Amino acid sequence: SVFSERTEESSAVQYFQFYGYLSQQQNMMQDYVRTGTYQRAILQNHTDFKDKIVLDVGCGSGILSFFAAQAGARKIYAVEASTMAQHAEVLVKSNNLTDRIVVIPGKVEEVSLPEQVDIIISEPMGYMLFNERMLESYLHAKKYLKPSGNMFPTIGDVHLAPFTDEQLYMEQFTKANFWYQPSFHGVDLSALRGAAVDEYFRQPVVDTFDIRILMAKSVKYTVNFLEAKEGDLHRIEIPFKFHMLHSGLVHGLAFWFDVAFIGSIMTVWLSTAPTEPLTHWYQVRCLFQSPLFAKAGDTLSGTCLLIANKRQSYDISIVAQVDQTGSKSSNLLDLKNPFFRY
Amino acid sequence: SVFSERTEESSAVQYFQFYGYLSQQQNMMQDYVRTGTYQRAILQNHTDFKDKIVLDVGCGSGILSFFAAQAGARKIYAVEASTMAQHAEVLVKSNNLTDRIVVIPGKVEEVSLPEQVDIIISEPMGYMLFNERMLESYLHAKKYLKPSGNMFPTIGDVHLAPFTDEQLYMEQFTKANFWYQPSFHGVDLSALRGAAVDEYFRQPVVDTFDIRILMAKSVKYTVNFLEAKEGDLHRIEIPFKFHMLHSGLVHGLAFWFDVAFIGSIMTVWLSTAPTEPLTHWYQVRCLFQSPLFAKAGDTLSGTCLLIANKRQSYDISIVAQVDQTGSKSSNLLDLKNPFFRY
Ligand SMILES: C[C@H](N)C(=O)NCc1cccc(N2NC(C(F)(F)F)=C/C2=C2\NN=C(c3cccc4[nH]ccc34)O2)c1
Ligand SMILES: C[C@H](N)C(=O)NCc1cccc(N2NC(C(F)(F)F)=C/C2=C2\NN=C(c3cccc4[nH]ccc34)O2)c1
Ligand SMILES: Nc1ncnc2c1ncn2[C@@H]1O[C@H](CSCC[C@H](N)C(=O)O)[C@@H](O)[C@H]1O
Ligand SMILES: Nc1ncnc2c1ncn2[C@@H]1O[C@H](CSCC[C@H](N)C(=O)O)[C@@H](O)[C@H]1O
Ligand SMILES: [Cl-]
Ligand SMILES: [Cl-]
Repeated sequence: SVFSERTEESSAVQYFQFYGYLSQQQNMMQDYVRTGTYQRAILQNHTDFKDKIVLDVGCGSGILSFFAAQAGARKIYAVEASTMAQHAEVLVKSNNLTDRIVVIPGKVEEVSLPEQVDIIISEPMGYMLFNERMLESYLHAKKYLKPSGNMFPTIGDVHLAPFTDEQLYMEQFTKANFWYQPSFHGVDLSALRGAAVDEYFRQPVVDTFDIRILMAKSVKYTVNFLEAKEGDLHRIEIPFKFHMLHSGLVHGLAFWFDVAFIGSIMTVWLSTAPTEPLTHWYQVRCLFQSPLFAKAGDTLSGTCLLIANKRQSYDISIVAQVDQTGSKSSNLLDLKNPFFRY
Repeated sequence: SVFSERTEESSAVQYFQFYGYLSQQQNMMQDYVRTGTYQRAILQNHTDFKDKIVLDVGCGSGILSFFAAQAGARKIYAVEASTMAQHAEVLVKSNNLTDRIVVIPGKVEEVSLPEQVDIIISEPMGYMLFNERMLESYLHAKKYLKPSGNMFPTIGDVHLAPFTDEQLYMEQFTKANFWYQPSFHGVDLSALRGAAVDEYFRQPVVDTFDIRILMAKSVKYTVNFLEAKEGDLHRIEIPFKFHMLHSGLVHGLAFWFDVAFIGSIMTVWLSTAPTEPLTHWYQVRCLFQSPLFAKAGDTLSGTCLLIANKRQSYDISIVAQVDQTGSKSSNLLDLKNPFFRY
């Protein structure tokens, strides 16, 4: 509904087909930091689950609902829109938990729950936190949340920071410059070079990297899942003013995210920062086609603007300038089509 | 509309969007054997192009049309359905060939040509030759071909041969056994192990391999583009009898393809065989659900049946038996969702 509204079928069909593969559920489950942190966040806040009713938004294999079960929940509604829902039902049976975990096929925007829930859990985070637009589904699900019900995760921080990394910049530039060739098999491609450069630099780069390449402390943008509304994520405007710690070419901004589970007994954090062990999300870098030259001490300022689209992703706009010189850089990146360098 | 009749809308949007990326055109152009052989086939049969009218079905960057121009063609209509058509137009301008190459946006099934052509050129071949179902477009284009006009390529051969590769087979289970564990964070996953096995076996494997895994001489299935009709590719039945040159466990069938340009001056071949240098098509392997033991001398017989679907691909059905023992196997595979092992 709300879902069909914001989503083209050519997208929502391809999307849920992807999460119908066991191997893709496996990719997430295998991420030990992710899965192990969720289990610990849930088991260590057992009072948040003991005898409670819970909703698992996008249960996939069902793994998070089993954690809720382990922690004493009385009833768990496990909503899943892809065919994976059937495999989850199989696991519920084979694990003898039919009396507590109830699989409900369909989009959380479109199904009905027999009752309101004390707590919603989900693992909706995408690359750069926001990709896939599933955070909106998670927020949407709050229509089933009892007053003063809890959200696991409770908040999310996106971090961005300027980086230098010229091996990357040049590896992407060299790819583009195939289209600079004046005589490919006798044919001059060079008029497209600009188009080429644009296309390659529109791809955010997903992989990890040494923290040494960061040139200033990260700026933080926070979403409070207890408080935000779906619509807060349609247009995300992240202003930044970095205070440069090193001089050098700025080749772009790197992004990563943390979420926190604020339970009654303790807060637990899941981080995908480059200072932390690798997760299946790696990190994300948006390159500038034309890097900015900065001296330690300069401030680099501008805006990262994320505009949600109907492909369950975002068009990313990044404008940055070195205040001291007036050197500007503007970029547009298409989060739907990442470059997996790893 | 012949095109839209046989194609799910979603599939076509994703399909043509893919070919709108310069980097994907580049993947084909960079394939030196592919591109180099096309140029040579065209330039060395220059009498087939000199002062002729040509149609380039799915011109992409336009590269093949420039080869027709280099060979003296008087007029070339370059048809292209993705947004790549715009970049091709830019190239035609920047190369000062607007008088000779005419880019026509749209599907070859849906556009109009001002005149009939002497020769159609195309590079429509997909994985396993037939993937993408673009050969039908190429055949469909013949409605513009003058009587006794030529097709470049003129014919295509698909080869299949039994292979033994014990590691590739067992790998399927090694992976699926991820699910065969009784307490994954406290959850017994084993009920899904079969599903995960079936999932991996439905994917054709794309990569190359050493020619020593092959256990018999290939069997050939030929399409004559001068003669075939679109409809001949809706249901492709390929019978096979292999005489086994080596004893061992057959784990599947390997596929590759060659096409021949039969020109007035000479016939030129493009081969993607494993005995030849690698191309961007690699080769394709379909595993048997369970291996079949054969002695050198025995015969392995059966049918590979390719059934086109509305996702611009095929459902692959393979049945095989060793005649001497009556041992038999079958597999069903989705050619639309290949596993890229390389
Ligand atoms: C929302 C959910 N909580 C979540 O974690 N979202 C992201 C997500 C979901 C499912 C799988 C993965 N992946 N993990 C890995 C591995 F190899 F590193 F293990 C690769 C991978 C791909 N492969 N292909 C993709 C991919 C490509 C393009 C757009 C995409 N949108 C979502 C995944 C994805 O990820 C990532
Ligand atoms: C029709 C045309 N003549 C033709 O050659 N068709 C096949 C084709 C067309 C365009 C690009 C490619 N590719 N080349 C490479 C490289 F890295 F090895 F260079 C990868 C690749 C992918 N990447 N992803 C795919 C892919 C995946 C799943 C379904 C698909 N259907 C078509 C391509 C494709 O190919 C292959
Ligand atoms: N609107 C929506 N309704 C229901 N499920 C959705 C949804 N959007 C995404 N999903 C599902 O949510 C899952 C995201 S990945 C998380 C899977 C699992 N909970 C785990 O933590 O391992 C996928 O299974 C996906 O198909
Ligand atoms: N029905 C159809 N009508 C027109 N173009 C089509 C088509 N089906 C596929 N194509 C186009 O055909 C191309 C196949 S790849 C070949 C591109 C270029 N001729 C080369 O040889 O490098 C793609 O650009 C694709 O979008
Ligand atoms: Cl996807
Ligand atoms: Cl595609």
